[PDB]
Amino acid sequence: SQQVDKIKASYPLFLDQDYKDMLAKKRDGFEEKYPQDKIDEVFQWTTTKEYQELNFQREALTVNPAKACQPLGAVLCALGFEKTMPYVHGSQGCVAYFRSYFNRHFREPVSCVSDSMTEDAAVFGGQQNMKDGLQNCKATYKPDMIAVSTTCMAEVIGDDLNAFINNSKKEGFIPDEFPVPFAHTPSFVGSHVTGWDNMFEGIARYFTLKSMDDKVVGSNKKINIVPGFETYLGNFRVIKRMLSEMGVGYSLLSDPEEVLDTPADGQFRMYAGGTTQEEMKDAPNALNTVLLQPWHLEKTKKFVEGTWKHEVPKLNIPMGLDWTDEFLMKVSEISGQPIPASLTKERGRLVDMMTDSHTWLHGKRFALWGDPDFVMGLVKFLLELGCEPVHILCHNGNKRWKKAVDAILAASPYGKNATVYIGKDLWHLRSLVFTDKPDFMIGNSYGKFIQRDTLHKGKEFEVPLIRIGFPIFDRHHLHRSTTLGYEGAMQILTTLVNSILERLDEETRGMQATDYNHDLVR
Amino acid sequence: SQQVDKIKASYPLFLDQDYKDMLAKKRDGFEEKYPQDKIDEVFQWTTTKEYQELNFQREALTVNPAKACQPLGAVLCALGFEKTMPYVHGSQGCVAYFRSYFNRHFREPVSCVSDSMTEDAAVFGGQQNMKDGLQNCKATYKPDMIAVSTTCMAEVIGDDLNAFINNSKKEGFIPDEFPVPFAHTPSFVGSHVTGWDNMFEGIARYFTLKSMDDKVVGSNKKINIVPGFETYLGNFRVIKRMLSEMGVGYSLLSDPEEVLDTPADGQFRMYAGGTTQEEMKDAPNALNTVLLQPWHLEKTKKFVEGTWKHEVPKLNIPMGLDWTDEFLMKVSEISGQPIPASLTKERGRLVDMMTDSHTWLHGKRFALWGDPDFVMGLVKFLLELGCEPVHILCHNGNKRWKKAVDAILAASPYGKNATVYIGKDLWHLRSLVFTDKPDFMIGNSYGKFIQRDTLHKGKEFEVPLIRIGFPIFDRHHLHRSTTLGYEGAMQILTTLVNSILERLDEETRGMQATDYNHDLVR
Amino acid sequence: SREEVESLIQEVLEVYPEKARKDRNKHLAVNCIISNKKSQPGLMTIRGCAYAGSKGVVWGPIKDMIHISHGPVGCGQYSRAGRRNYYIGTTGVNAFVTMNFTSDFQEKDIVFGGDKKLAKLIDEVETLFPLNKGISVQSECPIGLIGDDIESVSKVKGAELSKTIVPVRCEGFRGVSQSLGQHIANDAVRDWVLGKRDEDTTFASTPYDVAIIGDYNIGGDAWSSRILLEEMGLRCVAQWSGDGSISEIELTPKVKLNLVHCYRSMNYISRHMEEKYGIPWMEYNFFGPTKTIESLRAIAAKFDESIQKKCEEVIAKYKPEWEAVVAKYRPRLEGKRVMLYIGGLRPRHVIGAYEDLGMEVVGTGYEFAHNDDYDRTMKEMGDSTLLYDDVTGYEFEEFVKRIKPDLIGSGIKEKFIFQKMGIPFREMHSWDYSGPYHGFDGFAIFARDMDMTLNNPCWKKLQAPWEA
Amino acid sequence: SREEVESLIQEVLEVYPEKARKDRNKHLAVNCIISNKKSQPGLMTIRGCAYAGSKGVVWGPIKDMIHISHGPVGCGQYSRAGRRNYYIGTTGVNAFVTMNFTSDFQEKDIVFGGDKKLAKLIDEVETLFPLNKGISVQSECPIGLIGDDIESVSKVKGAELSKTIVPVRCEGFRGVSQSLGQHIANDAVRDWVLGKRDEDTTFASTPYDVAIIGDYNIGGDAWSSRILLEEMGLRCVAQWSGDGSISEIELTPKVKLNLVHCYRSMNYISRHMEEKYGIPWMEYNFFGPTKTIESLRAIAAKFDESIQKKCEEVIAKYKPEWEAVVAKYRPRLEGKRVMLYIGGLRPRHVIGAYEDLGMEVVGTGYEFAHNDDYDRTMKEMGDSTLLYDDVTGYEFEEFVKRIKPDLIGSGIKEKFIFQKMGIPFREMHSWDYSGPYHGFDGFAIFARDMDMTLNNPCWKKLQAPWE
Ligand code: CFM
Ligand code: CFM
Ligand SMILES: [Ca+2]
Ligand SMILES: [Ca+2]
Repeated sequence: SQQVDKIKASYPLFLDQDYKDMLAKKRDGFEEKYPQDKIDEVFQWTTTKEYQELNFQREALTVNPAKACQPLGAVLCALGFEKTMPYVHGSQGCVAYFRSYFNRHFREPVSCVSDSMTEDAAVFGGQQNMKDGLQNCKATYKPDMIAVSTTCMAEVIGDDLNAFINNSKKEGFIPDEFPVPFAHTPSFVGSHVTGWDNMFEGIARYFTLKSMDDKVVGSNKKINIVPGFETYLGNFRVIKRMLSEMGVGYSLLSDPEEVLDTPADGQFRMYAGGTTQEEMKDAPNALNTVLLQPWHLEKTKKFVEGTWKHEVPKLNIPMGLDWTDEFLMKVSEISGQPIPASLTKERGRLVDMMTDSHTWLHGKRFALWGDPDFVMGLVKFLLELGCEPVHILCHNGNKRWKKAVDAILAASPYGKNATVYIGKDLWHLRSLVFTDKPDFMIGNSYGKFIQRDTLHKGKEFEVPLIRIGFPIFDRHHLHRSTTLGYEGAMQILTTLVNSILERLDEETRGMQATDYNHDLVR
Repeated sequence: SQQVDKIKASYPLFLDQDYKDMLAKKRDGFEEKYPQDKIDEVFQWTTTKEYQELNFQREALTVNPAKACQPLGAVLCALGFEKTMPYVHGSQGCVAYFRSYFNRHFREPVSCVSDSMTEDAAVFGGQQNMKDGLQNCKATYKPDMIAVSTTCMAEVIGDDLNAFINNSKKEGFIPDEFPVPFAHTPSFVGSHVTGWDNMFEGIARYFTLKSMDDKVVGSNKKINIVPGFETYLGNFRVIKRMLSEMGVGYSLLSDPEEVLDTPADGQFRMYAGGTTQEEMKDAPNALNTVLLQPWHLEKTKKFVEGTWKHEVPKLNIPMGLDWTDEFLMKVSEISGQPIPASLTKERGRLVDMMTDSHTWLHGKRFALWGDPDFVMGLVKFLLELGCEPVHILCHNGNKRWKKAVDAILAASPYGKNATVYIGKDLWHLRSLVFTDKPDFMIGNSYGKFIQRDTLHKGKEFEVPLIRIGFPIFDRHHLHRSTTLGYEGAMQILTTLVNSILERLDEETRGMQATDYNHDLVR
Repeated sequence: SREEVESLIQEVLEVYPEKARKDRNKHLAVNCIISNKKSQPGLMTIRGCAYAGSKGVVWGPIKDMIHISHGPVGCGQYSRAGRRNYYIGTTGVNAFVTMNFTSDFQEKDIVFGGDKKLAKLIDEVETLFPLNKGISVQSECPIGLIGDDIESVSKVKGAELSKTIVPVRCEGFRGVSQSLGQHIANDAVRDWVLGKRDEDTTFASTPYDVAIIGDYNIGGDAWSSRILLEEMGLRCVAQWSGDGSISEIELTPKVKLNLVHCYRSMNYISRHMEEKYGIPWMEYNFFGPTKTIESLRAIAAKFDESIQKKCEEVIAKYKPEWEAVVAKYRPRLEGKRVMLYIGGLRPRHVIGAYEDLGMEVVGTGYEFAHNDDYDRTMKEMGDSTLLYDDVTGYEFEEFVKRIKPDLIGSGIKEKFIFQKMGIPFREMHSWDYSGPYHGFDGFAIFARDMDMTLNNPCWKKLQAPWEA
Repeated sequence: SREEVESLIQEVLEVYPEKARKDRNKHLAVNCIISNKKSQPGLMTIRGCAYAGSKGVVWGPIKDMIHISHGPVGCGQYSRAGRRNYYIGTTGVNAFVTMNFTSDFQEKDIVFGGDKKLAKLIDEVETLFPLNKGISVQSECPIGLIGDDIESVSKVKGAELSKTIVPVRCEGFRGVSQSLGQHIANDAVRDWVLGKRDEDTTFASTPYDVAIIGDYNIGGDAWSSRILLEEMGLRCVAQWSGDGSISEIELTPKVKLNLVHCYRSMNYISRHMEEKYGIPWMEYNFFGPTKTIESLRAIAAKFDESIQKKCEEVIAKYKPEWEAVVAKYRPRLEGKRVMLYIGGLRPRHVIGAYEDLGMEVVGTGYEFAHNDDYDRTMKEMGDSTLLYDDVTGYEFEEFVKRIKPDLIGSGIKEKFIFQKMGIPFREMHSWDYSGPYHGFDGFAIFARDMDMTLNNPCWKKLQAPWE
């Protein structure tokens, strides 16, 4: 049943008695469900220290990964360029998944094509798919550039992307100097961040490699900024803002902030903004290149240092107070531009916010996960706030990264109870938040299932999620926010302190039980 | 007891058994407490429709007011001017309260003085307090201006501010053309918004009234913007930003955004920024004056139209889509400046956000309170989102305001279940959210006590608070946000949709009970 | 106008190269068309792969089994909890639908083969999730290409542990769409699960045993179907895939009738259970009053008079309820034109429900459907309305531009495109996180959802007042 | 350093006019001083009014009574839930501390008088909040100036309804600080509440009855005191104001001893209960181990050997616990210099606790305290340390600038000033939303809190690496 003035969606409709009895009849008659007392027993075993030991002995089974595959990254890299079609040579199912994955995070159109390699291509190569694929794409969607990457199918059968693209230009399927940069992006090597790096390095080689003798380092007086896999509109926007505040000439290489936020005004814009091909060709003339997320931009670093002959600064991700300072100061001495009063003030307002909030932040324990640079910048900023980053998880982290983060933990008294875990996943982390319960978790939406697992043990054991990362699918418009700079540090500080105060109000909202501490002023 | 590695503050320390028994012994031995069963009975009566009828028959008793007194406003008005000491002639207890009240909202220094009128002044006037008060203040705190208002004590015994200030100039306590604008701000007439208006009108008269024959309307080619009682840093900042985006010459008259947000850099800055005296003297030369919050700026409107001869546009508060449009278009035709592509885009991104979020917002029921212009702009924007503003409370609203809001409710299908309540307070509203339960409340921190009252009845009856307003004392740094413009509409839309989705996750976080709707993607 | 439509198709197709133009002309019709082959390269097909058809729709929803996306990390991630195939359970203990179990292939596994890694993965699954009642291993592309034999691993390990381990060779390169993956998944149930209780005679059947076949309980869809069928006196032994257990699948050979909702994904096994076990099967439609009523009457006609009486009693109970829904919402939606695009059942099936709210469906089309689906569509759609098979991104944008519909009902990769164009949009896959849309009190939810989006305030606001 | 301090005072005072200079010189001393008179006009005094002293500190905390801020809307708002005087109850039903009941004066009430409006307000209070056990009517400035007689209204209405209605003439113009309001509030309890059970002999007393007088349970402060006194065998009949009920106040004439924590706010009624009822009273200090221990020993010495034994057992139980606190935090805070400024007890009382963490209090001062508080302070403070009575905003800023302390402990109107100067700050009023700070469990929180703020990472980053 249904009352037409108060219509019930799935929740709370299946809580009505005739539904509740119906599901009870289904379970009992046909499911051969385990006894509830046994389900409880096994649940309580999943929370133990004994289970956690067996959980970290896993060698073959990954459960609830906190990473994606290489071509996802290559698409986001590609969307950052002017009137560019991301194109992933291989299987079409992949492209439907990368588009959906990003559609749900940004709540926007994500344009990307496939050349639809079937079984026939497996035995005879995807060569004709590259030829037809690029021709149809060029004509149907009118792109000034097409950036090709690959899915596992195309990688396992070893399609030479380079040859396939050169033969489609020769046979006249696409114009001979129609831009088709490529990258082999195998899903089984690394992760999505590796695919962003590979794609960028491929586009940089396409506009640069065969034209270097013409280039002089520093002649355009600009600094190139390579963003990395970035899924916050506010991070692209804040880097630009601050550089413009300083009056620093820059070139953001791969900039998707316009395509990923077009206006609803009666028309769909497949393409919008992005880094021009002219900025990519003139990029060797920059004074230098800054890598905003260096731990997943290693291939790019070797190409900009090796072919462009730039002396890439040893800068961490500009997250938190110290690393945003270090960033602005490097930018100040490369460009010779002084840091304006506005950024010196914004730094001071951030430090003011830190001093106003430290009593609630101090000693707070966090479990957190994400991509390598995001995780170390979040760890640094938590140490600056006087918080303890107890469980640091980075599934796609490497050994050198782990050593760089254990080193920054070692230098702080707030990193004494902290451990960095690389190659481990969210089922691993589900155990660490049970056996060494933190106060909160900072992570993506996949963390909501860890939070309901901790509430099932009980309220005292519940560890709330604070959504900062990728993907955030269960909340609206948080892709618009900022995690970098002073701006970004102000937003994270306000989220961390207010999540804490929210949980205190929740724990003290009980009449004559706990509300003696339900303070008006905090 | 106490474990030194895990120290417990009031919560959860008094939940320990020896404390719990101790309090039980106190209650039973000496409190002569009502039987718990009787407390429950009376609580359930406070939630009924019968109680609500008796609650609205109140003529003499105000419980939990949603307004403050006139001089509070006058201080915030005054802080907006360059190197100005707010000074409140009368009692000193007042000034300790206005300073504290604002200190806790902004988490900043709030500088303001009193001339400490005692009982002696009651029988012989506060004349000497004005003389000494202004002299000491001028010399100790070095202000370029002192803006005098009054507390009830000084109003009831009828101290002539004007005479008292003229006699202190004559006797040589302060220089003869040291700026001392004044306003009689009686706590028993109107509210804090009335005191902002009175103060502004007094400062405008001080720099203008005796020098009008020199002034030509439109000669400086600027538009004056009077903000009103404004306690969000982002509202001052967004008005300025948009006007500068348009390349519109403006003069924000009363601008406290710098004093209320100075940097923590090793020094305290008593004064910072603000509207110069030169902008106030040259203000009649503006093309016009826009009143951002017109329903509490009536005295000011009469002075700018009557003495400055400006034709003040009939503009509502620029909140929501329609009224920010109407604002920019008036500014476009007064200044003759076109609306730039950047604001047309920002409008489109806001409409895009509206279309992405409407499924969660539609039909959502709200109880809300606040100052008159804030409430009608929030009501308009909720109607634009497809939400129902069911209980509209404005304690300091007047009859004409109520008719203007019933008129905007009448024009929408989402205002059919809505009622506007003026002169009523938060104990009145506590009943309306019990008997005609909304989904959420949008209001200040005093609303947290309504939320714990609704949870006491039960979880099904709980109405969550969404903190938008003044004062917000139990959360950190929300005074930095924005409620005006497209920016402001984007922030409210994101808070409203995410509060809704948070509550859905909370209601569906129960294992094998309600988690069948604990969706990853929403 | 049939010539406006005829001329439209032709115009859109001129932007193509030649073999694209010829092939797409065959896949666009005014209501005669060819269907289910390949997608044309570089044209932004909305279609998924055979893996999505197997793991995403048939296997994934089976509650008390652990499904292993065998391959790299991508597929398992993107498909983790993307489809709302609802279930009752304790996830991670006895139920596992929203978790991602993967073999996470690295280069050593590609080079050497992933079968020893799979064998150890199965043991790990058994020590950490003891209460699973079975395991599937869903092959992603690499598995078939590198020549792994997951069948060997499944038999040796399945015997060793006395557990059902189903190998599914649903590699995304296989087939042309999600469709083949559905087929591969049906045959995987036939060969490794359905026949398990052919010896067992201890299930106490009744004359009224039935099974819901091909309802994946999107937003509770199957629960809203089942309640109605059981109020009518019938007993639902099984629910296929949506909130389904392995023992219900194993028990489905004991029913008297199989009720096929989704024909494209479940016709294969329905034909097999009628061959091997003699169980008759029928297609029904639980979208909107009209269709739920004719379906309830037709299912009841297969039994005796006591089920036909209970049928008419059930129709009588819900008749005040759906009549209030049309009384409220049909005035609000009358004459509004809907353009649709989903996968293999819904393009045809929801039309009834739109018509019960006085809406006209002016265009519909399938991603991965066959010709027997397009023969079923013909009858449901009106004259001169547009049909489109495996529509390209370009094409759907160009058809909407011209046709100017009041509502578009498609997937997530289409949603934000049309909202930017000012066209109201409802997802007809995930139901836009709403639903159930099946039965009578899913019609209530359907109807208010089309109304809230079509007559929403935001649509009148897409142009700035200074642009006019 | 006594001449540096002597010279400091003189330098700060040169920015003043003449009668300000003369008056403020009298209110600044190197450890005699004059105290408790008026504030000088226009000098940004930190002091509140007599209303704050009555409604805010004495009356407001009384749990099962409704307190009416009689006047305009301001006072009741600014003081609504500003002080954390903790209680157990069901607010709006039987308990009311965090609610704002006000008569909200409009111009008709100023012109005609607010006594008929008060009479109807009392009836409304009775129909809507039936379970209140009494009503106070806290006068704001206008009430006394317009010549209202709230006493008449209280007697006629109190008789009519057989309910205790206390009129308190605590108008903010009255007195020079919050101090007079405390006095007015003590006399208001004396005249309208305390004597109610003088006839009643049915309370079964014991030789160990005591009352906590002047602990306002800031953050649970009184609860942390009470537990210790009751573990020592004593029975706490009353808690004055903090989590206090009206019947506990009415029962306080039945105790054997009154334990005065806050002397400045409760000495008045303590002297009266010793005159009228013969109940002896004593001052104690429950800030830090040293002081809680000497206090527990001194209170126990007023009774027999079984309370002195229980005293030593209680000292023994908590001794491992506070020794772990000093072992953890005293290494972290040793030799750090603290400058203080609160109102009328805490400037003197918390010194002990700071010294137990090896901290030196180099400056302290009171807002509204009298000379008998400054005679008590002398002994606690060291040589050549700075004393300041009713310090001006200018003065406190200038003293800190020079003296350069490691920690400042003051109120909310001071907090954000010093944090901008790079000086660590702890509120010594609201405890910065932490507490309890009384007793042994309170020492652990106090010590945790001075540490978290003085050695916070943020203080090393007040300056930009480029300037
Ligand atoms: S697109 Fe159904 S044949 Fe299959 S996920 Fe949707 S129109 Fe599928 S009805 Fe079903 S629950 Fe589906 S909505 Fe057949 S199961 S491969 Mo995308
Ligand atoms: S400023 Fe206490 S004499 Fe009074 S509110 Fe604080 S130093 Fe008061 S100890 Fe007390 S709980 Fe106080 S902290 Fe006497 S009650 S008028 Mo502001
Ligand atoms: Ca969007
Ligand atoms: Ca601050």
